[PDB]
Amino acid sequence: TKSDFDMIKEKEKEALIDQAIRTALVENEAKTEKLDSTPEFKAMMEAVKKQALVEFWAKKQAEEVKKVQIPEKEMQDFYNANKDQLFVKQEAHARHILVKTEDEAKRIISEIDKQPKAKKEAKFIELANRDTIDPNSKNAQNGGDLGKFQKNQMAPDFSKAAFALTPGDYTKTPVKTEFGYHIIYLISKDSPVTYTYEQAKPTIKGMLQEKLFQERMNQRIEELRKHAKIV
Amino acid sequence: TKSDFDMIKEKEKEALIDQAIRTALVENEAKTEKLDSTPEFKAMMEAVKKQALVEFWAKKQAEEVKKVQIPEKEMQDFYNANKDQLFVKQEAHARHILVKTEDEAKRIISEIDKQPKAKKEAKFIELANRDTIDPNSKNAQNGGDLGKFQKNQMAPDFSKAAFALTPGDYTKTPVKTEFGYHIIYLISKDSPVTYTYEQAKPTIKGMLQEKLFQERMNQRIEELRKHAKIVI
Ligand SMILES: O=C(O)c1cc2ccccc2[nH]1
Ligand SMILES: O=C(O)c1cc2ccccc2[nH]1
Repeated sequence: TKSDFDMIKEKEKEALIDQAIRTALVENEAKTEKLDSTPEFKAMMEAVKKQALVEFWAKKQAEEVKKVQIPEKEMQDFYNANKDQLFVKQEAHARHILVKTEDEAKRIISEIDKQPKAKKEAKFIELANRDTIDPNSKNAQNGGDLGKFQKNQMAPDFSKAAFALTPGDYTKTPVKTEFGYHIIYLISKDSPVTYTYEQAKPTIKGMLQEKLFQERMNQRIEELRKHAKIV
Repeated sequence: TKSDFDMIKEKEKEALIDQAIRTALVENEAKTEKLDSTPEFKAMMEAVKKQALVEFWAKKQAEEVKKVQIPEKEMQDFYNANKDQLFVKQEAHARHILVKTEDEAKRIISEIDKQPKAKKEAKFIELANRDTIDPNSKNAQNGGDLGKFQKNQMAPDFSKAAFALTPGDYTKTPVKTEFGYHIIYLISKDSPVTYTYEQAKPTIKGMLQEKLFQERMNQRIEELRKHAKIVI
């Protein structure tokens, strides 16, 4: 149906057409008022245009990369070289305590060292509630509990230390993070299980295509630079 | 600085200009490749422009509305007619049970009814883990626990019944909501405090200005309808 000039294509259908009509009426009025000729409007339209030109070009390059056949050896070599970083699933449960100075940390660790086995985690819980400067933990008073997490979910040096422990054990030397020094207690830790090559393969193809696509974009962009007047 | 013809408008800045340059290069190339001449691109631009026309029109109406001073008696009559519904602060802690059909709810309530008070809430908790159709509640298995909430956060019919209970008491007849039928147990409930007009003033003005802005859009749109050739 038609609102003045503009074209639009059960009983609910009518209500929809009513909304469409109202919208066309506002569009027409906005054009009549020349709101698309305000600088703000023009600026916004060109930002959108630039963004969309860049994204369509990207899609074009991606569609050309998706055509390239990735060799089996390249996916198997990627699997062998990156499985232990990318395809091992291992959930840990741990508590931590964060402090300002490596000395404070050392003293806390000393306070745990002297506990009987039965009282180790309780002591840790108490020291976390008393001394942590992790604001989340300090506020929750949950004994420095981090819940369950993967190695690729915490900062690398924290994750390494946590996963290197065996359950029931804590770090005997403080751990350096930018937030300060951590003492970590491991409650539990699953045995690592790696995804098999056949299970990782589609993911691997996608990661190698992503790699080709980014290299291709950077190659193309450098060719465009060498043929452009930049000042 | 300038990329071919295109124009661009200390170490973060360097990276910024570089990234901007790369983007201009891509924009120019996309133009060279005539990606802006495809049906898809023109369609997208047309949609974005239409949307933005409507938004700028609205924004304009809002800018004209914000100039209007809302009369004091309007805000005071708003306050007086709507204070007990909108401006009472009352925090509650309660447990609830949602069911599809009223009969299930009644059986559940009777199941609580046959319990001594000391085992009533444990019974409520079991019943909540078993028969609730709140998926959040069903998944947490926390006994229909809702934490703390204000009186203006729940469905009206929920809040009236939950807030009419005394602490430790539960609803003796199920409560009708669109999600089904409810049974409520009241753990805690603060004493109601109604906000003063002086405290309600800034929030109220924002509500009444909103009321006008929506009324003003409808008024104008209806006039726009009478001066247009609509054909169906
Ligand atoms: O900001 C903090 O307190 C904090 C950092 C951090 C890093 C890894 C694990 C736990 C953590 N907590
Ligand atoms: O959708 C639901 O299950 C649900 C409705 C509702 C109303 C008040 C309090 C809690 C509630 N939960």
